[PDB]
Amino acid sequence: VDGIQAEMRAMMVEATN
Amino acid sequence: RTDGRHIPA
Amino acid sequence: ASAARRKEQELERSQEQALREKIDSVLLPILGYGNYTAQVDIQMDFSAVEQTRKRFDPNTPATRSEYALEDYNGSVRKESTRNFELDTTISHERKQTGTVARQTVSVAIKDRPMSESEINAIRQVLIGTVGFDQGRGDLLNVLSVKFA
Amino acid sequence: ASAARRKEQELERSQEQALREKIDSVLLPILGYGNYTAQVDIQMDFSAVEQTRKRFDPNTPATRSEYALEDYNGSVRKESTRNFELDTTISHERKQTGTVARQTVSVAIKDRPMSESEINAIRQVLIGTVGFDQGRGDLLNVLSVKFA
Amino acid sequence: ASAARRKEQELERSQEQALREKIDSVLLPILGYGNYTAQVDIQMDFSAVEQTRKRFDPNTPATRSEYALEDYNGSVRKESTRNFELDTTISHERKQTGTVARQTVSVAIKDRPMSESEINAIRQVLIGTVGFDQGRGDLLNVLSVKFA
Amino acid sequence: ASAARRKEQELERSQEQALREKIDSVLLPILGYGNYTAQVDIQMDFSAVEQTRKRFDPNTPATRSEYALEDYNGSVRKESTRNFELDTTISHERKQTGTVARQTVSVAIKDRPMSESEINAIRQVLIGTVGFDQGRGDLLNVLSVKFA
Amino acid sequence: ASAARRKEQELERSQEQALREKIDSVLLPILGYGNYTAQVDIQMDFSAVEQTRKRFDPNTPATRSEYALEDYNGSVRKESTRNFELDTTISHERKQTGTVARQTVSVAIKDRPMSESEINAIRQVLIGTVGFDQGRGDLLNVLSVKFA
Amino acid sequence: ASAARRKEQELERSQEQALREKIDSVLLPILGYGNYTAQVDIQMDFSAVEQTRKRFDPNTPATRSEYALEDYNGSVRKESTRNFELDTTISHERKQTGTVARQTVSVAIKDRPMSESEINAIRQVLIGTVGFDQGRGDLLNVLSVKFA
Repeated sequence: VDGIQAEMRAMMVEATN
Repeated sequence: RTDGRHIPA
Repeated sequence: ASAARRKEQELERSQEQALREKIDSVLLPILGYGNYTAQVDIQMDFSAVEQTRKRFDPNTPATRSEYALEDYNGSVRKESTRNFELDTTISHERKQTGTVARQTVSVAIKDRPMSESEINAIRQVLIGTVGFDQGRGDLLNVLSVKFA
Repeated sequence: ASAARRKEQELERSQEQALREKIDSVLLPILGYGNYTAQVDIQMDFSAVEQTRKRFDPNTPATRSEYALEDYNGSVRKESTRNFELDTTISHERKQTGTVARQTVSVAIKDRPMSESEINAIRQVLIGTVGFDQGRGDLLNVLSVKFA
Repeated sequence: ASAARRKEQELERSQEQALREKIDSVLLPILGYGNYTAQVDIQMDFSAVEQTRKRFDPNTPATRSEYALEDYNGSVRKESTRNFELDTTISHERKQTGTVARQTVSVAIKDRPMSESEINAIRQVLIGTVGFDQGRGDLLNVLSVKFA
Repeated sequence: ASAARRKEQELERSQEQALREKIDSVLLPILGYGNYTAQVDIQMDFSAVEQTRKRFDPNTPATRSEYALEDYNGSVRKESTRNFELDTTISHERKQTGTVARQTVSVAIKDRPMSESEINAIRQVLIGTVGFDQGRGDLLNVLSVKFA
Repeated sequence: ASAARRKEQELERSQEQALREKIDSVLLPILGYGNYTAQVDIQMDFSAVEQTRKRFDPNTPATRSEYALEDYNGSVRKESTRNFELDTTISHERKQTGTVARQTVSVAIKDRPMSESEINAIRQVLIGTVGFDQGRGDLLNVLSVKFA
Repeated sequence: ASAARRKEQELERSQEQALREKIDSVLLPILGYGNYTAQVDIQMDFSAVEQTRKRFDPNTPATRSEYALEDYNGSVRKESTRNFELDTTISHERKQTGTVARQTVSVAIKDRPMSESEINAIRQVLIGTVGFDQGRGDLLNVLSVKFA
């Protein structure tokens, strides 16, 4: 849910970095 | 200077 | 939905038939043809459980920001403010619908009776032949009876 | 979805058949044809676990900004403000649906009985032939019985 | 998705077959034809782990801006403000789906028995023939049994 | 994606075959035809690591702007403000997917046995023939066994 | 991308073949045909490093603007404000993908053995024939073995 | 991009071939046909460095505007404000991609041996024949070996 979406956003931050 | 925190320069 | 219930009954009967086939495949060489009889009852739950767990770790917090005021004079004032970050696990599980909730197997062996040692050996073979699971509530009876 | 449950039963039966084939491929040379019988029960979980873990490292913080006021007079006032950065691991795991949760294997060897040493040797071969995993709850019975 | 599970079973069986082929290619010259039997169990995990790690270096900060007020009178006031820059590593890892989580190999050698030295030599050859990895939980049994 | 996993297995097998070919090309002249047997296990990781590192240099700052007030009276007030510029390295690395994580090679030499000196010489040739890397966890066994 | 990995394997094998060709071109006149055997292992990294460095020069600042107030009375107040300009180097580097990270070469010379002086001379020729780089972790073995 | 890597390998091999041709053109008259063997290894970097440097001259500032207040009474107040202009060099460099980072040359001369004086003379000719650059890490071996 919200926590999983936050995890996905963190992975997206990883990809952008 | 970070997230929910303090240190208001 | 009653058609779904009918097909659930069909699934249960199919499971029972498969277990009976395995029982035969094991006991027919060991005991012979017509020297035994066995029947299997399988009860299957068809609930739709769907669980979401959000667990933390109280004993390993990580301080994110911190304020600490400690003045003296006598007067001793100890103000403090603290923000924490905690380990967060979020697990979403969805159980399979039809699960064997209880399994009952009974085997009767034709007399001419059978000794206790061989009865227990047959029971040991069946445990593993059927997948006996006492913790699930399963039951396995092996008896020596007189066939007519 | 009941068709899916049927195909899950098919998967379990296929796994059992494959394990039986391997058991035969090992025991047929060693023991011979018709000198043994073996059956395999495989229970497979089909849940849909999906976990997200967010873990920190409390014991290695890195100070980002820092304020520290320390005046004396007597009076001793020690104000302090601190912001931290922490190691952050975010792991999203998605388990495979069908996993063997428990495996039961039983093998019965025809008498003429078998010595304990050879029984244990056969058990050792099977451990590795089947992939015995006691920590998973698996069970392996090897008995010497009298075939009729 | 059950078709995917079927193909995962196919992958596991293919891996087992390849390892068996290598075992044969090693042992057929050494031992001969029909003087040995070997079976291989390979358990493969098919999770979908995907991890993101953000690590800092607490012990080597670099001061970006700095304020320091230090007045005396007696009264001693020591105000200070400091901003830091830290080493920041951000690694995003995505594990491969199907990985061999445990490997079990058992080899049985026909008697006429085999000495301990040659058994250990065969075990040493297999270690490297199969890629034995004890830290992974793998298991390798080599026994000398009596073929019928 | 399971097709991708299949092709990964193909890559691993191809690597093993190439290493076996090199082993043959080295040992066939030295030992002869049929006087040796060798098998190679190659384990390859297929993760998708992608790292970004931002590193500073704490010990060589360069002052950009600076303010310094220092008045006396007794009273001694020393105010100071300082801004710094630091060496900044930003490296983005993307590792190759399939990398040999561990390599296992075993070679068995037919007896008529082999002396320790020649065994170690063959081991030295193989080290370099295969690219032995102990720090990677690779393993190389060379044994003298009795071929049947 | 697995096709890319396949072509990377092809590149590594091509490099090994070229080095073997050079080894032959050097040793065939010196030693002769069939009096030696040599194999080459080349490990190539295929990362995608891309670095940006911003470096300053702390020890040679140039004052751009400057304010300095210095009044006396006793009281001594020394205010000062200063702005600096610094040498700034900004280098963006992008490493080539496939680079030889480690190179292993082993050469075995047929006996009838070879003296230490000539072995070291052959090693010296190879160093330069192959481009031996010990600092890279490369390894070069030259042995005198008995060909069968 | 792997095609680009292939063409980089081609460039390196072409450079090596050209250097070998020059070595032959020098040594064939001096030594003769078949009295020598030589091989060349050329390692070429293919990075994409691109640097921007902004340098100042701290020791020769030029005052643009200036304010200076100096009053007395006793009290001595010395205010001052100053603006400077500095020599500013801004150089943008872009290195060529493929550059020879290290060069290794080895030459072996057939015996019937060669005196040290003539060996050093041949080495001197090669230094200049190849463009020996020790500061780059290049290496040049000249040996007198026994051709078979």
